[PDB]
Amino acid sequence: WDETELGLYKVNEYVDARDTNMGAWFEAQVVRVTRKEDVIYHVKYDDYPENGVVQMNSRDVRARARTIIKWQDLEVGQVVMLNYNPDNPKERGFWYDAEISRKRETRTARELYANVVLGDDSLNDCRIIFVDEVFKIERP
Ligand SMILES: CCN(CC)CCCNC(=O)Cn1nc(C)n2c(cc3sccc32)c1=O
Repeated sequence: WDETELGLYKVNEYVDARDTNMGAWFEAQVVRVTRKEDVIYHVKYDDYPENGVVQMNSRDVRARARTIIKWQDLEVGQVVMLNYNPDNPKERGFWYDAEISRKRETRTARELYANVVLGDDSLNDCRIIFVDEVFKIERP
C-alpha cells in the first residue's frame, strides 16, 4: 500500500482488467495504484460493483480494446482479444486473449480457429463464432 503516481495507468483511468480465475477481460477503472513495471492496480469493474475493489498485477491491466481487426486483416499467428464461450462454444461468451491458429474461407462461409488463453492454460483450436468482432490488443 505505497501509493504511486508512476505506472502506465493512472487513478480514474478507464481500463481493461483480467479476471485471474477465468482469464477473461472486463471493462474496469483504476481506483488506486500502489507499489510492491511491477506496480499494483486496484480496480473496480464497470458492470460488476458487487465484486468490490480488486488488486491487479500490472500484466492484468491494459488500455481498453478499441480497434476491430476486420476479417480480411486477420492472420494466423496474431494474438487478439475475441469472444468465446468455453462451456457453450456456439454461444456468446466473454473476451479472452487468443492466438489465431486457422483461417478458412469459401464463397459463402468463413471459419476462424484460435488457441484461446483461459484461467491458467491454453485451449487449442477453438472454433470462433464472432469473426467480425475480433479486437486488436492495446500495447504500450
Ligand atoms: C463453475 C460454473 N460454470 C458453469 C455455470 C461457470 C464458470 C465459473 N463462473 C463464471 O464464469 C461466472 N463469472 N461471471 C462473471 C461475469 N465474472 C466472474 C468474475 C468476474 S470479474 C468481472 C466479471 C466477472 C465469474 O466468475
